[PDB]
Amino acid sequence: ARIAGVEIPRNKRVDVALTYIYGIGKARAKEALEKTGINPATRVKDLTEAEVVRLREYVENTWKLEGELRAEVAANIKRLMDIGCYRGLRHRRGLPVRGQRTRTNARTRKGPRKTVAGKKKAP
Amino acid sequence: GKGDRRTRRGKIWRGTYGKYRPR
Amino acid sequence: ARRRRAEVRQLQPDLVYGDVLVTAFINKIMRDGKKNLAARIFYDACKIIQEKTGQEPLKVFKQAVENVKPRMEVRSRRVGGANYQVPMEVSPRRQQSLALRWLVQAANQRPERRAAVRIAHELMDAAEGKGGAVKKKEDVERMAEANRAYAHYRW
Amino acid sequence: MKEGIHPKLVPARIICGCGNVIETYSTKPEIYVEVCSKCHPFYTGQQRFVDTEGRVERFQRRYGDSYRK
RNA sequence: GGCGACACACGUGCUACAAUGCCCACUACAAAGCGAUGCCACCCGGCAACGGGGAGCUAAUCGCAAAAAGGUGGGCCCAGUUCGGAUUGGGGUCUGCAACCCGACCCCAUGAAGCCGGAAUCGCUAGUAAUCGCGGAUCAGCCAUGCCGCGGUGAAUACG
RNA sequence: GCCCGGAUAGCUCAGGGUAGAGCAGGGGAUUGAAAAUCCCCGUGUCCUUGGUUCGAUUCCGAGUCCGGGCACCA
RNA sequence: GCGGGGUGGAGCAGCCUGGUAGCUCGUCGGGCUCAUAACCCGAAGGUCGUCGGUUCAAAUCCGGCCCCCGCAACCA
RNA sequence: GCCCGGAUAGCUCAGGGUAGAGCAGGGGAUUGAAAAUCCCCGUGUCCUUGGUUCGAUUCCGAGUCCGGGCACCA
Ligand SMILES: [K+]
Ligand SMILES: [Mg+2]
Ligand SMILES: [Mg+2]
Ligand SMILES: [Mg+2]
Ligand SMILES: [Mg+2]
Ligand SMILES: [Mg+2]
Ligand SMILES: [Mg+2]
Ligand SMILES: [Mg+2]
Ligand SMILES: [Mg+2]
Ligand SMILES: [Mg+2]
Ligand SMILES: [Mg+2]
Ligand SMILES: [Mg+2]
Ligand SMILES: [Mg+2]
Ligand SMILES: [Mg+2]
Ligand SMILES: [Mg+2]
Ligand SMILES: [Mg+2]
Ligand SMILES: [Mg+2]
Ligand SMILES: [Mg+2]
Ligand SMILES: [Mg+2]
Ligand SMILES: [Mg+2]
Ligand SMILES: [Mg+2]
Ligand SMILES: [Mg+2]
Ligand SMILES: [Mg+2]
Ligand SMILES: [Mg+2]
Ligand SMILES: [Mg+2]
Ligand SMILES: [Mg+2]
Ligand SMILES: [Mg+2]
Ligand SMILES: [Mg+2]
Ligand SMILES: [Mg+2]
Ligand SMILES: [Mg+2]
Ligand SMILES: [Mg+2]
Ligand SMILES: [Mg+2]
Ligand SMILES: [Mg+2]
Ligand SMILES: [Mg+2]
Ligand SMILES: [Mg+2]
Ligand SMILES: [Mg+2]
Ligand SMILES: [Mg+2]
Ligand SMILES: [Zn+2]
Repeated sequence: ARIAGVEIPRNKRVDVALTYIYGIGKARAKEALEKTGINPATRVKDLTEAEVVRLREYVENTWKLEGELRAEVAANIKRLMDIGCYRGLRHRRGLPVRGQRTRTNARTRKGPRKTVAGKKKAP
Repeated sequence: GKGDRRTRRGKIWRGTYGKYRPR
Repeated sequence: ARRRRAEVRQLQPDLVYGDVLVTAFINKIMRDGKKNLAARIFYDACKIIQEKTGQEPLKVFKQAVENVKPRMEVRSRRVGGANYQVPMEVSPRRQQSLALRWLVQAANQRPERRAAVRIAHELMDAAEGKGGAVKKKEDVERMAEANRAYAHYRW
Repeated sequence: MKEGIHPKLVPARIICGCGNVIETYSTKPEIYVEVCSKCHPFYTGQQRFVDTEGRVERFQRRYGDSYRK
C-alpha cells in the first residue's frame, strides 16, 4: 500500500495515477504535483523515493481521502435520514435525491427492472 | 464527451463557460 | 428505380494520384463526411506501402482491387413456393463497389491500432492474394459455384 | 528448531517514510515502509490531520444575525 | 399542495460504449436572426458560475461573437481506460417575494450502466443521408436533449 | 343400525389471531348507447355444543342436516 | 387382506444407482397484426403429501400417520 | 471356462508413410414462421503399455473395458 492507502499504478503518469486514489480527481492531481515540484508526466515506476515520500506526505495531510472521506460522506447521508428531511427519506427508499422523474428511468438508483404484470385487455 | 460538463466539449454543448472553457 | 436506370455518378479524380478509383476508395473510408481525414489515411497508407515492400502504391492498390473482385455471386429470386439462391455473374460496376466496400471492411477488422496501417496492410495482403477481403470474395464465389443447380433460374 | 524447513532470521533494519528506523530481526536484511508507529496519526498525539471539523455544522453556520431585530 | 408520484410497460429523443477516438494549447473559414429597467465592447476581483466598474449602439456602423467539425503541435497506448458521464457528498452563483416538494449554472470530490444491443423495426436517391456548430420564437429564470430555422463538411447505392 | 366426508355472503365454493373468491345486485371507467373487459361497495353470530388455547371458521370430543359404503341362509 | 401412486397452475420425467429437480402445455413481459388467434424472442414459479430416522448430505434409502387409485375376498 | 470382436471428434461409423466423412455445435447467406438448401470453422496418444520399422491408429506381445458367440454348473 504505497499511497495513500492504495497502490497507484506504475507505468502510467503520476497525474493520472494519483486519480486512482479515492478523493483525487484530475484537478487535485495537477495541484499536488505543482505544490511538491514533481513532473506530471513521469511514470510512477520512475519516481525517486524522495519524490515518492514528498508526494505522499503532501497528499495525505492536505486532503481527507479513501476511507476517511467515505466515512465522512456516510455520516452526511446518515444525518439526512435521521433528522429526517425529504432528502433523507429518499436515501431510505433508494430513489433519486435531486428532483429527477421516477415514472421512467431512475435505473441507476432503483436498479434492474423488476417487471410486473400489466392490465389485461378485453377480448 | 458532450455530456461531460468537466470538459471543453461539454461546456460547448451546454453553451456555457468556466474554468474548463474560458472566454 | 421503377422508371429508368440510375445515373452512375462520376467522381473527381484524386489530386495526388489523379485516379478516379482512388477517389471512390477514399469515399468508403469516409465517415461523417470527413473527406479530408479520410484522404490522409489513404495517402498515409500509401506512404506505408511505399516504405514496406517498395513498390508503387498505386500499382499495389489497383492489384488488390482486382483480386477482391467477385466474378460470381448468388442473388435471391422469386419463384412462387420458394425464393431460390440463384448464381448470377457480377457487373463490372458492382464488382468494383463490392471489392472497395469489403477492402475497408476487412481493413477495419485488422488488429493494428491505427487506420493508415490497417488499410496499408490489408492492401498489401490483398494484392498478394492473402487477406480478409479476399477471403470474402472467395466465399462468395464458392456459394455461386455451389448453387449451379439453380442456374436455369437466372435472368 | 528443525533443519532445512525454516527461513533464516537475520539482523534487519526497517525504514519508514518519516525517517524512522527500526532495529529488529527479519527474513529480509533491509525493508522500506510507508508508515510506522512513530508517525501514524492515531499513534502520534492525536495528529488530527485534515479533519478538525467535528463536524462542523449546523449552527456554526451563522453568517449572520443579519435578519433584523 | 398537485400537474414533477413509481413495482412496472410503450413511443419520440439526447449522450455513449472509443484510436477514422479522447484531451490540452495554438490557429483559421459561415449563414440566418436578435437587441433601450435590451445586446453588452473593454478594464479589474473571483480557478469559475458571476460580480463591480464602464464605453458603443435606437443599430449593413455598437454588441450577442467564440462559429464547431477543420488545420498545427504535443499528450494518452487498447485498459470499463485520460473511453462514458449517470448517480451521490460538499461548497458556491444567479433570476425570483420565494428554488423543501420542484430552477438553471459553476467548482472540488464521486466516476454507475454501457465492449455496439433478442425477436423485431425506422429514415434517407445529392449538396440528400451522415456529421458539425450557430440563431430565434416562448421566456424573470428554466428542467430545450423539444420545435422552427441557418450555414460548415460531405458520401454510398438503384441490376431490376 | 355400523365406519368416512362436506356445512363459510342471496347462489356456487376456496381457506390459530372474526376471513375471502367468483356469480347475483349497485355504482364508476369504457361506448353513440350497449355487450365484453377493467375498477369500487355492500356482502357473514364461518352448522350446535362441550373442551384446549391470551386467542378457535381454524385444533380437539362428540352431536346434527345430509352425502359413499355394510347386511339371513343353506 | 395384497400392489402402485402423492414433486412449479395442468399432465408427466427424475427415485432403482444419495450430492445435480427436467419435458410439453399453461402463466408473466416484449414483438408481428388495424385487432384477436396462430407464430417469434425473453422471464417467473416446485424447498418434492406429512412426521420420525439413517447419513457429512434425503424428492431419492428405511419406518409411522393422512390420503388417491387398483386387485383380491375361495371350499362350504 | 474357451473361441470370434472392438475402442478412433460431443455423438455414428469408415482406413505401414493419411488421420478421416455423416450428424450434433458455431458463424454467415437465405426467410413470414419452421425447416430445407448453401459457404466457412471448430471436435483426437485412433483405450493403456511394451516392441517392429526409417517411422505407425495400422503389424505384433500385451493388460484394462464394454461387444458378441459357444458350452458347463457339483
Ligand atoms: K365343495
Ligand atoms: Mg480519484
Ligand atoms: Mg420527481
Ligand atoms: Mg472525460
Ligand atoms: Mg533463532
Ligand atoms: Mg403533463
Ligand atoms: Mg430528448
Ligand atoms: Mg431572446
Ligand atoms: Mg468502471
Ligand atoms: Mg460492467
Ligand atoms: Mg474515466
Ligand atoms: Mg448538492
Ligand atoms: Mg424549485
Ligand atoms: Mg475494447
Ligand atoms: Mg459506434
Ligand atoms: Mg425521391
Ligand atoms: Mg459526435
Ligand atoms: Mg439550439
Ligand atoms: Mg428562455
Ligand atoms: Mg430536471
Ligand atoms: Mg352509461
Ligand atoms: Mg367443535
Ligand atoms: Mg340428537
Ligand atoms: Mg401440485
Ligand atoms: Mg401434477
Ligand atoms: Mg415424460
Ligand atoms: Mg425410476
Ligand atoms: Mg441418483
Ligand atoms: Mg403473452
Ligand atoms: Mg379504423
Ligand atoms: Mg397476440
Ligand atoms: Mg414417507
Ligand atoms: Mg429427511
Ligand atoms: Mg437433494
Ligand atoms: Mg434428515
Ligand atoms: Mg484365456
Ligand atoms: Mg464416438
Ligand atoms: Zn514512520
